[PDB]
Amino acid sequence: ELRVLVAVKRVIDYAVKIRVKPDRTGVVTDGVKHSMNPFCEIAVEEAVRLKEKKLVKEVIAVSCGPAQCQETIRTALAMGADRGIHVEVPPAEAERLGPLQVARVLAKLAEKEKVDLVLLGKQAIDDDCNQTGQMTAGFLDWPQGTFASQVTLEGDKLKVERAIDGGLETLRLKLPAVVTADLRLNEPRYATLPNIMKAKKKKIEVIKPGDLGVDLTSKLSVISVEDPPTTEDLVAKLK
Amino acid sequence: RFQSTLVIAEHANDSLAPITLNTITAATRLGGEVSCLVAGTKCDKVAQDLCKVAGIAKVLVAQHDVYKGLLPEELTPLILATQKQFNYTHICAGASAFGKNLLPRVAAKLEVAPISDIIAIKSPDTFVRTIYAGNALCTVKCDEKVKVFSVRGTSFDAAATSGGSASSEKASSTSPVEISEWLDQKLTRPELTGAKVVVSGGRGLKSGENFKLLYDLADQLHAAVGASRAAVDAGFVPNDMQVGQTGKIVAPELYIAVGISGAIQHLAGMKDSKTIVAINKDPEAPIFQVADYGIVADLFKVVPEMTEILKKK
Amino acid sequence: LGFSFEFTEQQKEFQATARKFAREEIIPVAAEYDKTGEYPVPLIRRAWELGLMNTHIPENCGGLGLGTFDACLISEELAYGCTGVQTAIEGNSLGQMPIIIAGNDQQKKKYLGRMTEEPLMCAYCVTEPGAGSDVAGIKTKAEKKGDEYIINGQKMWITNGGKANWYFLLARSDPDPKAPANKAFTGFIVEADTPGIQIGRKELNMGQRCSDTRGIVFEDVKVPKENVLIGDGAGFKVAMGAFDKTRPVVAAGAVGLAQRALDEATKYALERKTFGKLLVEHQAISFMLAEMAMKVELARMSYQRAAWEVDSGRRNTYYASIAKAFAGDIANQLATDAVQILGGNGFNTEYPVEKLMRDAKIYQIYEGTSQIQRLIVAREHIDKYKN
Amino acid sequence: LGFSFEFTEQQKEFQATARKFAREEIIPVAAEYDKTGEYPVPLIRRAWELGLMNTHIPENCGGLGLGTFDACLISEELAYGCTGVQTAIEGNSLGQMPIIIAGNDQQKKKYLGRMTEEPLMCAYCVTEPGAGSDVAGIKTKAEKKGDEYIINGQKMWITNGGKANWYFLLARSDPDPKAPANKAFTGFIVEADTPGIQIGRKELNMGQRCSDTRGIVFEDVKVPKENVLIGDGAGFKVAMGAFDKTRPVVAAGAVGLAQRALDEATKYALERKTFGKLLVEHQAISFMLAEMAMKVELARMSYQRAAWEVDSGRRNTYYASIAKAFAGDIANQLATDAVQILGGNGFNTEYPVEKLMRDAKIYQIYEGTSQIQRLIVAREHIDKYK
Ligand SMILES: Cc1cc2nc3c(=O)[nH]c(=O)nc-3n(C[C@H](O)[C@H](O)[C@H](O)COP(=O)(O)OP(=O)(O)OC[C@H]3O[C@@H](n4cnc5c(N)ncnc54)[C@H](O)[C@@H]3O)c2cc1C
Ligand SMILES: Cc1cc2nc3c(=O)[nH]c(=O)nc-3n(C[C@H](O)[C@H](O)[C@H](O)COP(=O)(O)OP(=O)(O)OC[C@H]3O[C@@H](n4cnc5c(N)ncnc54)[C@H](O)[C@@H]3O)c2cc1C
Ligand SMILES: Cc1cc2nc3c(=O)[nH]c(=O)nc-3n(C[C@H](O)[C@H](O)[C@H](O)COP(=O)(O)OP(=O)(O)OC[C@H]3O[C@@H](n4cnc5c(N)ncnc54)[C@H](O)[C@@H]3O)c2cc1C
Ligand SMILES: Nc1ncnc2c1ncn2[C@@H]1O[C@H](COP(=O)(O)O)[C@@H](O)[C@H]1O
Repeated sequence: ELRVLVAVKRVIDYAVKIRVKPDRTGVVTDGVKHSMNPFCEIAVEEAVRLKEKKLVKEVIAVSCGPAQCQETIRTALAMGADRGIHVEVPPAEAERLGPLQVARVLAKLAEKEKVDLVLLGKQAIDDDCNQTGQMTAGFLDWPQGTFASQVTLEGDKLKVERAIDGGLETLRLKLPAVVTADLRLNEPRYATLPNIMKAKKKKIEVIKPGDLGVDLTSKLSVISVEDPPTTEDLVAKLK
Repeated sequence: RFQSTLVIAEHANDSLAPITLNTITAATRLGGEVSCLVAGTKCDKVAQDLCKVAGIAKVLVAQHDVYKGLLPEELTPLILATQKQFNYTHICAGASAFGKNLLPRVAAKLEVAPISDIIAIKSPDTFVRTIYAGNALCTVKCDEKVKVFSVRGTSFDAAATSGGSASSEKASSTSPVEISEWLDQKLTRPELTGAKVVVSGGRGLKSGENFKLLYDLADQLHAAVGASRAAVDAGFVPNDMQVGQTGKIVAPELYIAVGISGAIQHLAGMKDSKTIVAINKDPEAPIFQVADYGIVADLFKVVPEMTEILKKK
Repeated sequence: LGFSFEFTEQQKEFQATARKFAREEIIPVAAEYDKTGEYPVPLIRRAWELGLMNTHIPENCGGLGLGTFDACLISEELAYGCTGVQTAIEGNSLGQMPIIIAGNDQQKKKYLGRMTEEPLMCAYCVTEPGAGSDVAGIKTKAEKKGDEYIINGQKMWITNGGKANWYFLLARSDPDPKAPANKAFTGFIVEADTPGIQIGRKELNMGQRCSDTRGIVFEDVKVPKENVLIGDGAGFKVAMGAFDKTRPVVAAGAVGLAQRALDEATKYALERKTFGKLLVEHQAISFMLAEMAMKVELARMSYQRAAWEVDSGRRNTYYASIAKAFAGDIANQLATDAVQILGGNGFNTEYPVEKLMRDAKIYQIYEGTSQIQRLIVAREHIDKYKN
Repeated sequence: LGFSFEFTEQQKEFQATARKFAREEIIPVAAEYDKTGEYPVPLIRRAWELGLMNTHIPENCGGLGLGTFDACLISEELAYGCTGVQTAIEGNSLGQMPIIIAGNDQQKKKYLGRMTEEPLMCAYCVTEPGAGSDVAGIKTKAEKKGDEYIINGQKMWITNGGKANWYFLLARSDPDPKAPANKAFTGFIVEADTPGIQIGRKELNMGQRCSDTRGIVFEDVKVPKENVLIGDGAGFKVAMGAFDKTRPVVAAGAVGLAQRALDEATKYALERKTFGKLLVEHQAISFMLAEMAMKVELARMSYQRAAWEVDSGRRNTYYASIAKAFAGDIANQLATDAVQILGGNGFNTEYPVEKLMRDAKIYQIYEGTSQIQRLIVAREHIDKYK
């Protein structure tokens, strides 16, 4: 009976229509509606479906950024997650935050909270990275089940179907494990009105990356964020 | 810095993955012995091809049973174990599912921030990628001891499959890790809406028996087959395929409009396709505005000519 | 203390669910149901599963016990997908409200409880073929006869009229015509499967076509005395008290539709070119969109104000009848302009705006017409100035 | 949180003072001042004393440091009494705003400070005989010329033009006609008794006749480099920036006069009789009254909203232009309507409504005409869909 840790990212709602900063340092990201990255929804969903099958004692939801990330943890709480963790980073350092720093945070956390399983979405739609899951799995030295379309416990092993370029490859993983949800995996549930209310009760410890023993300083840097711009030529200009 | 680069090959059923040629092209931009690691269970078949390839100084070969299904828990220390013995500046791959899976773990093992899906390269520390479903273009001055990154395939050109000749040394070894194991596989003309590659014919095809040319091609692009409302209405096809305002709203990767004038009502069902193709003999045909690419040409000459530039490639 | 136009995080998550269900599940079939005029059961059951219906029902009846404000933000979302389906599930708050504001402890756990257990509908029956606006010209008679009453008459235009488990029913208690309206009427809870009750065929209207509306004939219908709301003559107060909590929700419905009209007209205006330019580059069209945006934003706040006043314990007759009159009005103005901007396409039945024009007209008629709203506002207004 | 539509207890206090001033001191003399048109110096001073003027100045500089939502409160109450009076007062916030949002501490302590210590006036100089709505069309020239600039040109329609201690001035500091708005304009503070400054005759308008509105020319007026607002060429950004915190208040001005129109009209309908009945008892007049009520309530909320938006940190541009647009239009509808209810009397100077109508037209013109407001809203609105 496992303990699951789901990573949820507060992103700029996909249905927003985004706009680039004039000074081209980044995009415009204040007062702009945010939500839970839709892969995270699918991850929260699987944590809860596992719980439902009685293969999981608990589910913690976790989020890294400003205090607004609490709205995101409250959604996951509403969906079935048992309790939250917010890892406060001021909007300042949040801007220069990325999967590396997060993976470290989660690695430290999964270890700290004696968990068997870490659930992330495949990728985040803001930075389009697809790294955190993988990267967390490296820092814990656990196996990773990336882009999952299907999941099963076979005891102290996970059977993981995953979406690869030609179709679906299947894997088996020793079971402290790390799995990143793919589109195909499930249909996320609605935050049910009753449960939105019930989730306002459930707890959320709020902490710092500094505590867990993680740095944050980053040798990446964004230079700019601009805007997007015979049949023998054509198959050449698709290739 | 004395700057070597290393491309991680991708491959199967004794065949190099195309996206690997695209990555080799990007590698040469950095200037410095492109060495390329081919790991797996039956390597050299494929290692022999890389040797014929243009721009590849070394072909490092790592043959081991344990690499069945190229698991990133095995290949990660494989890759660190080369990097210790050679000290590369750069380590990259084609941004496929294989490449996407492997590299961020490598980064985490090296403790460097990796960069995903690059589309250009200002220089060896500066790369360009896309964010927000590609609605912006971000540019990154990575400053890491090691540069780890994947490469959008159709952002670069496949370098010549033959051309240069390249030495091939045995790669350094790793100990089987065995926390993961590969088990199984299953590979694959899609349903229309879910798909990533749509072909559609307008009234310009002239009959439903004429749509054979659009299937011909939508098996080469393992693709979906839709149409306009004017191709449906004329008897050519049934209703569940009509793309447009009264039909299935779609927006996959690739949309081909064949003999489609491009009325606002049909553009409403697909102006959100990532990439849009336009073969239509009239040059002042509304469809051209919205198509990234297109030709002012007879479709019965241009289309069966395309199905013959993808039987081989 | 302090003005605030920002939601609770709880309301945000409500709005987000309401909105996920609206865009995802209602819209993609809303034309289909408008075309067939079929009652939208799967959606009503889904909305009920999501907790979006019967939202006023108090906690001690297994309800959520939520505000008028919450209903309004929810129902603006449902309306944006379709006012036919929003009206359907709005019919429940309408039928329920009297019982919530005027029913005893057994009445409440009986008729409200069941709504908590399955998804059943209820309706509010007041309007008759001879009176709608002049509620005090209701002539459906109700006679005491032992332990119960004998209801005789005919009710018209009842939402959920053929789909309801039970009805709030207002009927003429006192034969004396000198009787003051305020004391002349009794209001009941009347199960729908009572003998005597004859539900009519579906009414075919120009708009909100998938909503169920029909006449009902009551003949010799036995209503148990312990389903009378407060007493004899009491009905009129009861029926009138209800509106405070429901008029805001109807207004919030209208803006839903207006917002839909605005988005549909704004998307098209960014695609269609005329004379070598997008329609938005035609100052007249921008001017149009500006004004639509103005009317929506104020309509929105107005219903937000009325919902807040009643939620604050105050009564809201003034503000609520402001919100309905304005919302009703601008929903219509916005429907036609959306049609106009779309042009020829807008007048066609496969584009989504034409339905809005047809759906919209209702908002200047039910739940109190544009005229009687202005009498209500004028009366509250005038009273502020007299001794 | 939640929504709230209740003033804070301290706000009610402001409102109470402002109402009592407006009704006890402004109303009794507002008609004489409308007839004569002399600048209402007593009531200004008086507003100044009660703290209903320069509300935006931070406590830093001995101001009361209130937000836009407070300034709107008070301005509606003043305007209910008289928009001529209330305009002259808001004139000072117009002038202040560019310095408030964009001055350094010297510039603020110096030019806002003095307003704290006595009831000095000040004015906003942007409009010109050739450009008003089109601010990037202003031709008044500033040439850099040492540790100072030289101002040349003509401004026009300046509230407090001839009653001010200093001016926000905006001028064309880049002579290359190809240069953008963003780089072409410099914004200055300019002491009024500077040589060169020639103040014109009082202008004679339809309404708000007690307000001082006049023209003014600049002939080699010297202005120190110490008085430039953010730097050379930041004039536009600056001038623009003021509008977020002023327009909401102009709209509350409009709502005040609307409220007054409706009050007069309602009192009269309750006491006038025709065909045997109080005007109230004609369905037409009732419907009029109700429609006017609607408009006001809505107009008020619109401004209350814009103000709160800006007080809450964020740009209120879309919201403030909606409030201006609508409050301004419905003010004009209410006033002509209020005249209508009073009938013959209504058209008469010995009654209070005829004045309202003449006052209210201005609210569709200054601070951005009804049309310009609508361009702004269309712009804000439309950008949200790409
Ligand atoms: C309410 C309404 C809703 C509608 N909804 C839809 C919708 O859902 N989807 C939709 O598709 N339509 C819809 N329509 C119809 C739409 O307006 C047009 O009829 C449609 O887009 C045009 O269809 P088409 O391009 O296939 O045919 P045409 O517009 O006739 O296009 C034929 C094109 O083929 C080219 N051509 C002919 N021969 C050749 C050749 N051999 N080689 C190359 N090119 C050739 C011609 O140059 C021409 O441009 C709707 C209309 C209405 C009124
Ligand atoms: C009593 C009064 C006091 C004033 N006080 C001050 C003050 O103290 N400080 C100050 O700086 N200014 C002041 N002004 C100037 C005032 O703000 C301007 O009159 C206003 O900005 C409109 O400019 P304009 O008069 O030059 O009209 P114009 O800009 O010439 O406008 C003319 C007409 O064309 C319309 N129009 C203009 N451009 C467009 C276009 N873009 N598209 C569609 N329609 C357009 C306008 O809406 C209007 O109907 C004051 C004006 C008045 C009347
Ligand atoms: C410049 C001027 C010149 C004039 N010259 C002449 C003249 O030479 N000879 C002459 O006889 N008169 C003259 N008059 C008087 C003028 O005709 C009246 O003012 C006019 O008839 C309106 O009547 P009232 O002023 O008494 O308004 P009231 O009767 O008091 O009505 C006031 C308002 O209530 C409305 N109202 C009244 N009854 C009803 C109703 N039953 N239903 C709905 N609404 C109602 C009115 O329309 C008006 O809006 C003049 C007036 C003016 C202003
Ligand atoms: N700031 C963050 N907080 C929590 N989880 C995150 C964060 N960023 C990324 N993740 C997780 O990593 C997944 C993909 O992120 P990325 O690698 O940024 O595409 C998301 O779906 C999350 O589950």
